[PDB]
Amino acid sequence: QLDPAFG
Amino acid sequence: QVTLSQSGPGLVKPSQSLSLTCTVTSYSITSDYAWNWIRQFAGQSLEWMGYISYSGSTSYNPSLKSRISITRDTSKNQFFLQLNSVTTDDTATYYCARGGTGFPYWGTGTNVTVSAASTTAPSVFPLVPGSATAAASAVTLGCLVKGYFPEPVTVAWNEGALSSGVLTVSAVLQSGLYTLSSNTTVASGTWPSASVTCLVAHPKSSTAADKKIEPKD
Amino acid sequence: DIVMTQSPKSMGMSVGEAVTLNCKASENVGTYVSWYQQKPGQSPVLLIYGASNRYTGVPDRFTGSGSATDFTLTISSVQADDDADYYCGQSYSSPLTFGGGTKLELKRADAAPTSSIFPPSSEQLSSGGASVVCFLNSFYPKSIAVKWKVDGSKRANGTANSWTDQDSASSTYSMSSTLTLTKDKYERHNSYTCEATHKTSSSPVVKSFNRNEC
Repeated sequence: QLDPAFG
Repeated sequence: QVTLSQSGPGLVKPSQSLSLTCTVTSYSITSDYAWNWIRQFAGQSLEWMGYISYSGSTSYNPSLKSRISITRDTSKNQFFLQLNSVTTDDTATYYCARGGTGFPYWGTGTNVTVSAASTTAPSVFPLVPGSATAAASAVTLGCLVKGYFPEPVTVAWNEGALSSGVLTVSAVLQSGLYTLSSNTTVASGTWPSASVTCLVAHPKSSTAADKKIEPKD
Repeated sequence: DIVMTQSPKSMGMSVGEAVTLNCKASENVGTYVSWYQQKPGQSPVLLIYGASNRYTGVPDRFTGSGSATDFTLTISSVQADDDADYYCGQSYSSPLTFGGGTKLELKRADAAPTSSIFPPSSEQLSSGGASVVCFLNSFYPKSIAVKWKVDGSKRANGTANSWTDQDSASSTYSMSSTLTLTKDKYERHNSYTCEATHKTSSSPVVKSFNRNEC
């Protein structure tokens, strides 16, 4: 669960 | 849990390029997450510099797309940041963080001063009362630190033992060198007897001085 | 990239009162706004993420709301404890950006300071230098003027003044006025006075010593 900005 | 340590020269000359190392503890940079480099300028404004993903992918801030390079060392569990042709304006505090749900993990930061100046250690002098001033139950001692040049300096009392009533004072420039002073308040019983000392540390000059405050006579 | 603007550049409240910060995005960032707290000489700490998710071990007095372009951070009740800078960031688009930040300053009841004067250390005088330092401790508000006297005459040259970072317990301030002379200079004058004005004091607060007096 990573924020969009992280690839 | 997750922890990160930045390390690097705390002084570099313009035109030269800087390299910082971020060592990560209790987590694999290959497991998951984005491993970032962020910087807070003098004005405290922050700038995301870029990151490297757990799988080799890198992303950079387009405003430094041609001066920056972030690589990693999987076997040692660290990621680096190399910034070429640094100019005075890159003087800032560089941090490394784990990206995910925002940046929940930050290193403690490492200060970087881009300057062609001459590094100089700090002279230290005692701040001891004028005798007459006998406030009885409460007395205050100081430690004046001046003439130093990068920036940090770590002031402590009794190696951290005595850490209550400690009132330090922000750094300032004079001609071209830094000055500061720390002030501690202690009980009159305690201070002619027991001895208080101010431990002064100046990283880049690699000087860890120790001053002993002794009575007026 | 995307600009995140933080309206009130600065601010000050009292303990118990609410505070509302604002964060705006030039464009849509869905709900990927996070809020950080940064105390004196410390690194950034994640307070809220996902626009309204109180992060791990963060007190309930902290809540967040907002969505796609307009965000806020609310502190139910302020505590002297909350003294710090608060930034906001968006992690929605390619190049992550942060607001300019908002400082929060606690407000308390007036507090007159205690002054300490310090003669130069004989050790310094060795190098042909003499620093007379005046210390005003624990007072509020921050406003405070220090005048230096040398034999009764004003001395506006060679003086550097500096403040601390407001206490995290009692919110008072503390500053020092450093007068720097040369050994010869310092030696041609006998009386050195530290005079200061503050709102808590109707008259001038005065400290002083005599060089002849060991």
